[PDB]
Amino acid sequence: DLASMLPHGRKDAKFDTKSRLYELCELAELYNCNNVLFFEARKGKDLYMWFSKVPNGPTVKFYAQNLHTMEELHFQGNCLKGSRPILSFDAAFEQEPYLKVIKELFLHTFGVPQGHKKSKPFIDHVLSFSVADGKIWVRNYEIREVEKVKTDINLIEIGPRFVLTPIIIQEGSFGGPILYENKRFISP
Amino acid sequence: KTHGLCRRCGRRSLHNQKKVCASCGYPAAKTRKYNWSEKAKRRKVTGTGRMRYLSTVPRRFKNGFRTGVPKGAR
Amino acid sequence: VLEKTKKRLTHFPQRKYAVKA
Amino acid sequence: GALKYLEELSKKKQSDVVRFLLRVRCWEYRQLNVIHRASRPSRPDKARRLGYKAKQGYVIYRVRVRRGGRQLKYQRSLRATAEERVGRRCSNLRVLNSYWVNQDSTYKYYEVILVDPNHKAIRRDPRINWICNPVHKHRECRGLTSTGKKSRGLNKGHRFNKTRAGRRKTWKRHNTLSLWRYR
Amino acid sequence: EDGDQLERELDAMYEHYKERKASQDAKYR
Amino acid sequence: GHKTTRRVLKERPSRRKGAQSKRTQFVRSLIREVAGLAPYERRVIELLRNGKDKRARKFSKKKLGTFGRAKRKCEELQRIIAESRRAH
Amino acid sequence: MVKWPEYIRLQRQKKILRMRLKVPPAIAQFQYTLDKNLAAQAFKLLNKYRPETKQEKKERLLREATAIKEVSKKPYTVKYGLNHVVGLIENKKASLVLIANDVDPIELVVFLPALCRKMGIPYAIIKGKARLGTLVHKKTAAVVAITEVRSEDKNELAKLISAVKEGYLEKVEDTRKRWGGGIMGFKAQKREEKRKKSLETAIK
Amino acid sequence: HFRKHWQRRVRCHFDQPGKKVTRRLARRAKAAALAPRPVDKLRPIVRCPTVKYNRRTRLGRGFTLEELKAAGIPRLLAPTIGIAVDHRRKNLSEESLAANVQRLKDYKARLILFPRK
Amino acid sequence: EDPYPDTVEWFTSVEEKMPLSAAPEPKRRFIPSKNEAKQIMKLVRAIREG
Amino acid sequence: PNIDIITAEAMTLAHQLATGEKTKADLIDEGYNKYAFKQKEGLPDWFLEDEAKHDKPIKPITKEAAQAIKEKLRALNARPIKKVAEARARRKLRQAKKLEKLK
Amino acid sequence: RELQKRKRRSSRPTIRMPNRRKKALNPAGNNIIAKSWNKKETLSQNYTRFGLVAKLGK
RNA sequence: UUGACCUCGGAUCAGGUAGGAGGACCCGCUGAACUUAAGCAUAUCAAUAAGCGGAGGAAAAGAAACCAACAGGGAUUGCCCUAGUAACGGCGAGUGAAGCGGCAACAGCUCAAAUUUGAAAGCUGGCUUCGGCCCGCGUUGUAAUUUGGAGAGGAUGCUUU
RNA sequence: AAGCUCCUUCGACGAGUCGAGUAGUUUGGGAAUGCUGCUCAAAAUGGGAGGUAAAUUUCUUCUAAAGCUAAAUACCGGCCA
Ligand SMILES: [Zn+2]
Repeated sequence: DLASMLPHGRKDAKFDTKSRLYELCELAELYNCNNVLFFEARKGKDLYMWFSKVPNGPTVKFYAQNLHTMEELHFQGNCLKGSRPILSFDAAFEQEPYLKVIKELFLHTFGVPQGHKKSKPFIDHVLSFSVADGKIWVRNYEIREVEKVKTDINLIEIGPRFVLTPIIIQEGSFGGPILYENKRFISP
Repeated sequence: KTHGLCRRCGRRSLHNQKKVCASCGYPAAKTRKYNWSEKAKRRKVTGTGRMRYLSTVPRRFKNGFRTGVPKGAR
Repeated sequence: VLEKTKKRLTHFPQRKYAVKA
Repeated sequence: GALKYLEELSKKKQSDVVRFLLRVRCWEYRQLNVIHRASRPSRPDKARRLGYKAKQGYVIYRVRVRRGGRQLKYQRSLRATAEERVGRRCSNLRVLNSYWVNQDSTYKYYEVILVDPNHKAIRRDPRINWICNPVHKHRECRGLTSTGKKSRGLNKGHRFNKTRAGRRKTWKRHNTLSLWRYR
Repeated sequence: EDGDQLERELDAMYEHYKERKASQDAKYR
Repeated sequence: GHKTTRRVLKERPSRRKGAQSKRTQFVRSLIREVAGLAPYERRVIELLRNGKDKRARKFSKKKLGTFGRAKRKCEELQRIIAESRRAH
Repeated sequence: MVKWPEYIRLQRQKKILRMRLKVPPAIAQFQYTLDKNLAAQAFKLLNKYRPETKQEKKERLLREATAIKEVSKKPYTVKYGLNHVVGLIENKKASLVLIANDVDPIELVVFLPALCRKMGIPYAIIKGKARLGTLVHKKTAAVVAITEVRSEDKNELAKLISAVKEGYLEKVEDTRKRWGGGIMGFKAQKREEKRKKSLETAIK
Repeated sequence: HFRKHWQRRVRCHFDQPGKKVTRRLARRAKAAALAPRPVDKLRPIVRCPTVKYNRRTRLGRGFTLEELKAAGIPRLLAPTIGIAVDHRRKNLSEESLAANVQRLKDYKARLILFPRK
Repeated sequence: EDPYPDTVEWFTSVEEKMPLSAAPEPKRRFIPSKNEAKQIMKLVRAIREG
Repeated sequence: PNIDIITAEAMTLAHQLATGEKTKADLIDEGYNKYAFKQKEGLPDWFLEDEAKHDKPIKPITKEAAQAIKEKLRALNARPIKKVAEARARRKLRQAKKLEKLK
Repeated sequence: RELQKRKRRSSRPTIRMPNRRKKALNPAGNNIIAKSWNKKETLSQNYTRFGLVAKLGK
């Protein structure tokens, strides 16, 4: 679902957990990518998502839970594949300094640059991020236009729901000094 | 008549066109039998005949399949 | 038997022993 | 130590030397019969690690099997069908093991090791005369060869629960009602 | 030496084998 | 857990399964000269000589199936180029 | 026209295929073989060090047994056996190695010229595993080596080494790295010309 | 839970006293072949793996090579005098080594070994 | 391209000056044969027994 | 030289290349396979014809590739008005005899 | 079943199997255990009288 | 010209072996439907019945590319509980294990990868006056040594046939 | 002939097989539970399976692709009781 969102995204196969974490940077250089979205799974049940700028930038590790994909027949919403979204952020994203780092990594990963040849020319969906608990809740919505009674916008949920729990923020690419630690994370 | 005398099972069940016995399958090396008929199996199983050799094996097992002649025999 | 088996039985055979109560 | 060099050469099956030899031998085997006898193994390193000796009683047979499918999938490998056809051809011998030799777009090729259980050299020699015992009649028919053990899932671990100690045996033990005298 | 004369005859039987096998059908004749 | 005094064990010869044999590495290098190169290894050799190192690793993953296998295969083939220009 | 048997046709087809096919250089080097003189001079030394037959070994065991009932130097002998010679080459004990050129699985000896060159041992590809097979008292022998000789003919072994490594190894230094085959005759050249003529209008 | 054919797969254990007699005669048979020797081999004392059973202890398969050497029992002699040997198990602590060495010593004190032929 | 390139000897061009095996040699390669003496003593028993 | 796509499998490679599914780089890279670097120049006809019968690579074809081949190789008088008319008349008559037999 | 009926009709003798066992139940020979073994006693009862142990396990 | 080796043949050649039966239990292959879900199509019946091949008094499995996270266990098999639990199914009809633990019984081993190279030391025949005579197989490898909780080789001193 | 000991010497371990992709079947078991076919096709301080948010894949435990082996287990048939 998330790869269909990103026209500037390239899907990549199973990565060896016995490898080193900075070999992702050598991998992304090969595919000529400055962002890595890493889906790391533990015990065949848990999911961890990594966002990183590849050579030198920051890296954040989340714990992903409460996953609901597009194939679930209770969403009733659909949008163009590759269209440029409107990114809805929260006020807490601009107050906390660690949430400011996460917001910029979210703006790079889900950006869909302006003149991209694989993108779509019209706007019909909004990707939302919200800090309610000590976690980040991610929702998609469809911009549906309704004629005004003598036009207005209604939102219909399209796609993936997942809650991200911020575990750590690194200064290096996939390893380095620790700038933020959760210290409240209860692991599965 | 569509059936003649078979030469393996003795029944008048050898087809005169296919030349195959409908009871045992004579040109086949294996004797015909099926598991959906226990009645047909018990009609041709061991013990339905004379047992020329298989009736003599258990006595020779009892004495250890021995050879020779008892000592002092004329 | 193999001659490697025969050598092991020649020098380390099964012994006769008892355990007191 | 020529056989260690031969082992590394068979690792590189796509190299110039091996692909040339496997080409000219695939044509040669197609000019011959589907099942025929080889005087010597074409892969002497592989046969020797599988239990071949240059003794009277050991023979090598070459066999083709038509590759592909029946969308139904056969539960035994093409190596198993190769072993059963050689064993039917040589009914007096015992199938010990078999190995891949060549592969075409129509046929897979195997070489089967056979042991004569009535040859005096085999019978007097321990570490091979277990095959003379009547419990080893037609091992390839009952899945006791190397490819048979892989197909029946006879491996230790939590990933082979249904297939250790027999699939039908383990299913039967789990589906009988056990009633004791004092219930 | 270069097997030219042996190659002449080997191709001759191969052509003869192909024409004989293909002529077993009445359509090809 | 429980406080039990630890003891150090003998190095297991099965733990030495990680091969360091000088003779086997000799045999592998000598056979590689004798056997030659696979058709796909020639594509990797040509791409490494032309400088397209990124294309070589992408192609070798698509032939082998793993980043670890693609990384090693380009590393053995890189040293073949290094030792070939030394002999030449 | 008359029909050949299958086995006659099959081995004659293989003879043609050896000439026409371009073989890799490890296979190609086994085509080049030392001449009549150097073969005959090598067997003049190897026949002096022939391993003893089963009959005269039993006589020597019987003679030394009869003397005991009523002091020997180390035996010097042509070394044979593939796993034996490969161990001698790797341990740098073989002074001269003679390899057969018609081993039916050719992989058994395909590495031996490269192994002798890396180890520095002079080697020569002989013509015939039967002629090597009759030097030892066997039927075939894939490889034959000399480790040490007696004091009388250390000079003749060294002359034969200088003969082989200069009268055989220098000619194959030119052509052992290149592919063999391609001995296309008159009929094959006409058949290739007919092929390329057909692919000039419309490749299908 | 009778959706299958349970009537053709049902085992009744009426041979419970019969198999007890068979097992006791099998124990008597190996006491006749090995007349002064015990009918069982000596087995080590091990700790149960999981945290539920750490506090309890039980008999293991065979004695380790290291605890066999510290007690003075050679390797190739231990199966001949009725001691089970496990080459897979490891000591990993001095507590498991000391308990088995003392157990092997107590077996040595109570042992009568006959002088070969 | 060159469909049949020549072999570049990158490994065999450097000559190895030492044996591969650093294992010691046994005494039996330096002394008379123990197997030979056993077959001789077997023959001595046969001539002595006739 | 004229390149004529007759086989359905070459049509399948053409449908893949002409659409944005397989690039020029992917076709060149995947041509380095086990069927590559095999000579066919001076080889005898009995050797080569045995190989061509038994070395056809097994890669699937698509139904649209096969549909393009039959409509490319259809003759100009394959389906005229006369033959389509008698074919429909033959099929109608065949149903009439069945109704006569069921009568 | 039909073979069992064939024996009842036939005038062939029933081959009675003597009760032979693969393994003996009492010690034999001329040694201290075989002379002091009691057939009517059990394994534990005999080893009590001998003063030895029978089972080394739990 | 003669003689070797390789491949392939012939013989009512010398000596052997396979087929069929039985199939209660055992090892594989192939493989339904009725039924239930008050109908039925996923599912269930069922990895069953029918069909095909192959053994024995048992067969099979079997000495960890195992379980585990421990203060650790220690080849395989079977019983008791684990447990209608985990896990998977519109999270329906439902399907459904395993580790630990308590017992029964316990037994460990054989090769390939190393050159005997100061001595193919190995073995099939068949002629015997029964002790030893030849014909061969085999160096493209038959004996001895070694089989990774190991081992080799030297040295060393006791201990075993 | 054999067991141990010591060491300024050595210590070889199974490939169209693992693995990736796909189709079918199967399982309580898409970390695909196992199996089979097709395409591509490996490694040597290596490989496999696990534990772990703990800061980087740290730690734990085993060596697959060769082979043999009694007992405890089953039994509507065989020789009997
Ligand atoms: Zn009949």
